[PDB]
Amino acid sequence: MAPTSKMALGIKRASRSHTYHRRGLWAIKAKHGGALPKAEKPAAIAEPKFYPADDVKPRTVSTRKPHPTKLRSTITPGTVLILLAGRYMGKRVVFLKQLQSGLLLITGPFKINGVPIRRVNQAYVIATSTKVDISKVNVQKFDDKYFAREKKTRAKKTEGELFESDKEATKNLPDFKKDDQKVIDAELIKAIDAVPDLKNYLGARFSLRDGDKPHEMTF
Amino acid sequence: MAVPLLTKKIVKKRVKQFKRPHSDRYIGLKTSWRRPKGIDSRVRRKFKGCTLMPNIGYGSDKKTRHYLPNKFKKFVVHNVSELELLMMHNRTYCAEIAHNVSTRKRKEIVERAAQLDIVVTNKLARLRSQEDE
Amino acid sequence: MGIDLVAGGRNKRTKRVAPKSDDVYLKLLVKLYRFLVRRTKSKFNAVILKRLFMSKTNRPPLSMRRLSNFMKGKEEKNIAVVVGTITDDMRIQEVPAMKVTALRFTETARARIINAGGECLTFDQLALRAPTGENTILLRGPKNAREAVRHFGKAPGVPHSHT
Amino acid sequence: ELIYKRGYGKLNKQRIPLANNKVIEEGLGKHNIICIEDLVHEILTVGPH
Amino acid sequence: AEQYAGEYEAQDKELVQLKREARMKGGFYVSPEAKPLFVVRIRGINAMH
RNA sequence: GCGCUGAAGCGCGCGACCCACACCCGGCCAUCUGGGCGCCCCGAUGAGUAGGAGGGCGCGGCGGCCAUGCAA
RNA sequence: GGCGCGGCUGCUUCGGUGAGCCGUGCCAUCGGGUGCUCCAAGUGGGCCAUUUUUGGUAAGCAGAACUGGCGAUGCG
RNA sequence: GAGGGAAGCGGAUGGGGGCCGGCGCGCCCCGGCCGUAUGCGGAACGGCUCUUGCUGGUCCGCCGCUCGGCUCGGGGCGUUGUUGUCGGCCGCGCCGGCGGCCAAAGCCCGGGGGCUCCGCGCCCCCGGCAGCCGUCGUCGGCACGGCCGGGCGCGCCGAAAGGCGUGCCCCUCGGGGCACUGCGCCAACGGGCUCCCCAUCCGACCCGUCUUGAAACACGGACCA
Repeated sequence: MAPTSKMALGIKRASRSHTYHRRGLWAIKAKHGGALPKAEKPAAIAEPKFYPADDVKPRTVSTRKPHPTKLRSTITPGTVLILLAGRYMGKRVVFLKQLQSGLLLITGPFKINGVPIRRVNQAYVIATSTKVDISKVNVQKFDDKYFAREKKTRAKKTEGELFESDKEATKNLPDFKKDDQKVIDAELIKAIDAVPDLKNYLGARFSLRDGDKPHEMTF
Repeated sequence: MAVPLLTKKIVKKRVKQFKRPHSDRYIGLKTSWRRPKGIDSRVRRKFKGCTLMPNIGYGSDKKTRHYLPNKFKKFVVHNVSELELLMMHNRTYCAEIAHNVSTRKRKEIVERAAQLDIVVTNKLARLRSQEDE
Repeated sequence: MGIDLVAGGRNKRTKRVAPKSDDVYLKLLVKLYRFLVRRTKSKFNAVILKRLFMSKTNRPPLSMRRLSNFMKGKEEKNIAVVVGTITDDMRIQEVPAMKVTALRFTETARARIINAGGECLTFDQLALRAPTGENTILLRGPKNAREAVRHFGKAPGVPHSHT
Repeated sequence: ELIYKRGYGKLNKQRIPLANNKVIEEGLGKHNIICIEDLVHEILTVGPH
Repeated sequence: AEQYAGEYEAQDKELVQLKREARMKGGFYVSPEAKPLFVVRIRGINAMH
């Protein structure tokens, strides 16, 4: 009811504004709705089909609404995630999958000789400063091109950015190891520093792509 | 639509399987279902655990009716001629070659069907005239 | 649930296309009326439709006499709708004109009406040229008449008192 | 919060219900305005028809 | 509904106290109520006339 | 039934729970409301012996149409 | 349903009256629970509970009344 | 399939084992083939007229004159099951406000009475006043689950959500409501059945009949074709 009152109270109001910008340009959007569009060769049949456009646009928006919001309930960034503990510096992993919360798959590349990947109920993960728009979903296990090294150098920059915060913040370093040990997880304290991202996120976005399609996989 | 309707008869069923009652304790007494006729009959009383009787509500969704689980509609094909109609369907329909049609005949139908782009049951059955694993 | 609503399942179901109309030509006519009925003003054609489905207890002979006194110029020679058939039974020098429409007529009735005036029309030519079905008189039964209501069985059946 | 929940449609059709659209624009009425908010006051104020 | 009660406070002054602390109840005047009804059928049709 | 006893008895109050095919809700089968183009759709009621009324499945030989058969 | 106009009639003094009839004008808390016809069925031997009974010590008695169910009704 | 310690109408219901049948699109280069418009030459047609006639076909045979495309392959590039979710329905617990009992428990202040007359203590009433109460009604705020399914856009910035046209009016603070064309229509990843056993119920056999009432210690069947 408190969110849902706000939507009402035109009706539309921005959507009454939207028309206008077309009205302002000049005289229009009956002609362009009727006159358009394409067609005419083709082969066969009914052409019952489909997609892109207009519905799809609310379904992406709609899907965006849990997505902040589930982080407001549980607090944090999103993915990409660092081993705090273990090796002082060392390397970076992305949450591709939930078997559950707690049982999680953390990821990377392998195209020639490779790199593991773990499914864990824990071992070693606390999150960083980046957000995407997935929760914690992608996977099987794929990646690869430069990227044992790149993902990893992306790790080093975050591990430097984190290591300084772990010095300023912690209770100390030894149970940041117990926090890293946990890995359900979650609520208590989240947002320290590590400023900014712009690269970190670009790197995370590629990682998501790499654990998707279409490489190395096709026959 | 169709996918959901196909799944609503096929994964639910109903497979009680309506066997005649106590068919098992006399061998001769046949499996074919007969309405439990007489008053004491527990099944007649239309109890649960008694095995359901046949009634109209039991019925499948029309959109899913007479379809193979593949969800293709089967069309019985006596010969090549039926094939023309089947070819029109292609995507919609699967062709089933009647048991009767002979081994000498079966060949022409099979090749024509492929050309028609109506591969269904017919392929399986032709490897079945050949021998085979 | 209720018992009322079960009784509500027990209303009619009057509904019938008759078991056969062996005549194909009647068989097409009887359908035509549900397309035309909700698609024009014609209540009359909608009534003829029920009465050319259901029964023989319903299908009318109308005599030229039973047209003749009963059409009598004060609904001024309209179109006379006879669901079943005309029959030939009168001599007066018969009708004052007339457009008569029916499923069937006898040949003598066909001959005598058209040589008095108008036309013996068939119901389909009526549907074509009078699709509204207004200025039209639904004339009439019977099987409802003197011989035979419940007057069946042997030697009957009677006013009644007993039977 | 019972007329909103459980109201249903009239004869001249079946029932389709007392849901949004179909009480503002649909529902018969010759007495007064048939619409939901208005009807709830008129029935419990108990006046003309 | 507030005014229907409200004259009954405004004129009256015999109603609350004596009344907590003592028995019988008062003379004077009374204000009327109305009121329409709703009916829901709780018990089924098995074994009633 | 084990079998309890400042209760797992009894009574007076009370709180929370459990529990049907009921009632709701979702999707679907008949009839009827009807509607609309041989076909589609909206909503309601809808156990069943004797039993009436109606639609359908299968048998065997006959006719006209229409095939199948060296693997029926 | 009520009124007026006009004809015809009645029973009961060459006697008193309305009523009837016809003709013509005028003025007026439910919601399909539903009518008629043809042809057919088991019947044409019940039971119980509740209420009211009458007989009988009583009875898982006998025999009525008024009703709901079982018979022919699942499911809890 | 199962077995020498656990109970039965021989099924049902759930689960495992055993057995088995099934299994495309956009673009570019090469090869291949053909082409219409117009002139020729042959021909079913049509709207219609309905004696009759006028305009309008289409494909083929195959040359001339421009100017292009297709198809089978090859090579490169780009593009059945489960789980996240948006929308609807229902459930849930917790928090908060206002009015109803003219509000009031109240406490602090102030005055009088009573009981108890052994005095404490108890009570009652009235005014100002922190205060907060149990219940009706109603409204306000959040967070979760289950089940089922897949109204929105039409210039710009803004990852995102969101705002950016203008008039009115209340408040005259933050802001609010109110008014103003047509048109179109989602993400991730890679099986059936038979018999048995255990759980659970039907369970009262079935079945049919007789009967008010059948498992029936009522009747009929060894079993089948």
